[PDB]
Amino acid sequence: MKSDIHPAYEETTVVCGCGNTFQTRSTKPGGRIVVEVCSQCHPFYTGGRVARFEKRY
Amino acid sequence: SVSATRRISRLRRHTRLRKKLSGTAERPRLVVHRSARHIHVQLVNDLNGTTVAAASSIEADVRGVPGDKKARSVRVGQLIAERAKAAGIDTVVFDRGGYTYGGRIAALADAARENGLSF
Amino acid sequence: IPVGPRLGNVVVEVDHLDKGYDGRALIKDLSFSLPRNGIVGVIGPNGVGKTTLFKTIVGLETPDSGSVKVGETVKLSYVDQARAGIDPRKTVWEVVSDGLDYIQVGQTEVPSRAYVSAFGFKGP
Amino acid sequence: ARLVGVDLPRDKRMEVALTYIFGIGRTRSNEILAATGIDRDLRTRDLTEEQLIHLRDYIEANLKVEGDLRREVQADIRRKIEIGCYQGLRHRRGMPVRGQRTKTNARTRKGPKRTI
Amino acid sequence: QPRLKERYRSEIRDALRKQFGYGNVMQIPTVTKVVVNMGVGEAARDAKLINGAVNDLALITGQKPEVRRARKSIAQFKLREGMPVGVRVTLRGDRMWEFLDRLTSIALPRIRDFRGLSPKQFDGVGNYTFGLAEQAVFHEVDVDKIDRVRGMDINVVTSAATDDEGRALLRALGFPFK
RNA sequence: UGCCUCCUAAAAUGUAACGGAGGCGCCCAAAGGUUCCCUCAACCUGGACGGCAAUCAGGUGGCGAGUGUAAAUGCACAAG
RNA sequence: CUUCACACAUGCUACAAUGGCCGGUACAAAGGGCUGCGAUGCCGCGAGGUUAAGCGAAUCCUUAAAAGCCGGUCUCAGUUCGGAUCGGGGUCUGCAACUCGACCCCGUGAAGUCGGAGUCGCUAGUAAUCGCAGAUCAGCAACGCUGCGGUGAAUACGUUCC
Ligand SMILES: Nc1ncnc2c1ncn2[C@@H]1O[C@H](COP(=O)(O)OP(=O)(O)O)[C@@H](O)[C@H]1O
Ligand SMILES: [Mg+2]
Ligand SMILES: [Mg+2]
Ligand SMILES: [Mg+2]
Ligand SMILES: [Mg+2]
Ligand SMILES: [Mg+2]
Ligand SMILES: [Mg+2]
Ligand SMILES: [Mg+2]
Ligand SMILES: [Mg+2]
Ligand SMILES: [Mg+2]
Ligand SMILES: [Mg+2]
Ligand SMILES: [Mg+2]
Ligand SMILES: [Mg+2]
Ligand SMILES: [Mg+2]
Ligand SMILES: [Zn+2]
Repeated sequence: MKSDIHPAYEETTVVCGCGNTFQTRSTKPGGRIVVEVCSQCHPFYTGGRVARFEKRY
Repeated sequence: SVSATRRISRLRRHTRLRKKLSGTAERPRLVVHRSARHIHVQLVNDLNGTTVAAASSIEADVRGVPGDKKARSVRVGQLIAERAKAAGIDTVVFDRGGYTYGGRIAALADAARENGLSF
Repeated sequence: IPVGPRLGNVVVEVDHLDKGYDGRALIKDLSFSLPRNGIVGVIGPNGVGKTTLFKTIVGLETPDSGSVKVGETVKLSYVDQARAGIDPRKTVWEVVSDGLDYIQVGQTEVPSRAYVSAFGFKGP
Repeated sequence: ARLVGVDLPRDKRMEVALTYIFGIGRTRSNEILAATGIDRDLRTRDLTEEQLIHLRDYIEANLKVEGDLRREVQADIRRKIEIGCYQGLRHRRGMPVRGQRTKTNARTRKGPKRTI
Repeated sequence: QPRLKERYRSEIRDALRKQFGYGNVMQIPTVTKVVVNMGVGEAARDAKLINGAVNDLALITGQKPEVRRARKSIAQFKLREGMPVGVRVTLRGDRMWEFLDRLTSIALPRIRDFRGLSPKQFDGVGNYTFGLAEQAVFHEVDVDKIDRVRGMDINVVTSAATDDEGRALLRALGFPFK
């Protein structure tokens, strides 16, 4: 059954806006998946009432 | 685990085909045992539990046969065919051993039908 | 007929439609707009281009020149002349349903055998 | 085009299309399109990937949008309830907080008519 | 040769002999399968999951899924037995390592208002399971050519014997915890 | 009022009463024939919508599930 | 006296394209002002803050009238319609704004797609729409009331019927 029922899964290059890029295998036609946020240019991957009375006065 | 799963699953497949296939003194039973490196085979006579002939891929004649593992299954299939006829056997029943008939075992079985045994 | 959601001020707009298949042209330079809350009748002889006029509206054709414009509110329902949806070797129940008990008839869940028995197909 | 997690609707002018972000209305969207040089009368389908970097960081340095704004609105409501102020008792019952009239109106903090 | 698999047996494989004192190299944990399913409960009505719940997991994971049927009938859920209610795909081998790279590198930080994943979602043996939002995050499906939005949940099954033995393995692969 | 299962029925078979409980006047073109393959329910732990209970993942589980249909005798070697 | 499961009444703003928003540009009348009216100048995104010219006023301030006109954009959508509710930060008057003030800025963006039985006003500078001023007043819940002008209609066969 591992013949002509599964979709196209060929090699693919992914670039990011930061400049990081790598090469995996995906289903996107043309091998041109382009992201705008990745595992290095995202946050969390890289980092009272009394004090407001004093700021008023 | 998977090694403990495979032993329990193939000796349950082996018991299922054993309910209906037993084999007697004049028609013995050819029992295959297929590992990853070799295959063993013996004729068992299930009335007193007595092997009358046996052949294996671990002896020196089958070990020095060139080719893949199917060609060494053909060679051990020719040995127990010509050892059954030295004890007065010419018809047997074929025990799959729980495996699937095809590949190395069907190459053992078809190489024993060409050389005298009539199953 | 089940009632549907609220219909806007723009139902279907057709602006300068041209349609054909060969040198024979069927529809040429047609401009109209379907009203809200009315019954519209399409009149003509055979082989003149009436089912092709629907199949550009439902999105199963492609116009030659001019565009078909629907609008954001319209959910479209389309019965067909050829009865292409119904297959012969399948029972009258499990074509309406698909072996399912309850179906969607538009934001409500009526039972399927209660739905087909509302269309006369009752009992066995 | 995704900007902060909001997925702007196509064919809409950038003056108004940024107001679909929870946290930006009409006046703040006039200064997003001032500090980044993008003109007001530009459709969002022509939005350049080089342009979209310039306004995915002016917001994250100077504004407060989805998630960490909506968790400030519901936390300031949360501050008033357990300290037991007058607006906190007034939030727990669904009645208006800013001294409104409750005799013939306030059908927004309440539902429709119950009709005893 | 996928990059997450070769990075596994280059320094992740060796580092777990220091954090845990194994006496044999066969004891070192390894992720064996990643199981993804939708679980489309709104398929007991309207019978539309072939167009919508199969055409998207084929694009996300690489191979076509299996339609799962209901084991027993429930009257409160408007359900029968043998009714299509779930859609599952299993990822093994080298397509597992490419999915775990493509999930953690470019997919998982596209969750709207993402802040991490919780490290308390182990079953007791070392098998993690989280869930996602909709037919967003993966780029392979597009937002324009789809029906109603629907989410999923993803199992990760390891050979680890206990919880933190699988927590140290998925921290090294690139799951963000907190 | 005929048929089918149990108890009464006294450890073979059979056994009455206007004694005690229940089924039948069908259904299935696969729910038949054969060859191969699989183990259930319930409970517990983790999981987007999802709840006691839909689908997933892992532990535990030797028959408490299941048998088109009443009951008894069978069936996990499966007759599921 | 301001409460709130509800009910009636008088209004205001809307449900949009004879419209919304942005930029430019014309035209009033009648009033009020020393415990006041604040021109100009600077500061503030704005409410306003400060400096202070002139004036018991046909002199000075109030004073930018708004609809209108010209051009640009939005293209029929619960919206660039609508501005309720709520979160934050402010100005002002006043001993004091929590119960319980008005105004401003930012964010939020509810109902509503012209309204059932029934029912109301209006015959000409009228109705319909648009602003401005006054009285009470420290401030103001002013959308009310008393006034003022701008633009400016449609019909009246007739007394059968209420
Ligand atoms: N796929 C096609 N290719 C070429 N010609 C077609 C096709 N379908 C229909 N036609 C032609 O279009 C003409 C008009 O058909 P039409 O009037 O739309 O059918 P109906 O009478 O059902 O409305 C017919 O004469 C037919 O020959
Ligand atoms: Mg026709
Ligand atoms: Mg007896
Ligand atoms: Mg007896
Ligand atoms: Mg069969
Ligand atoms: Mg069976
Ligand atoms: Mg009073
Ligand atoms: Mg507006
Ligand atoms: Mg200034
Ligand atoms: Mg104009
Ligand atoms: Mg509504
Ligand atoms: Mg409208
Ligand atoms: Mg009169
Ligand atoms: Mg006053
Ligand atoms: Zn990056």
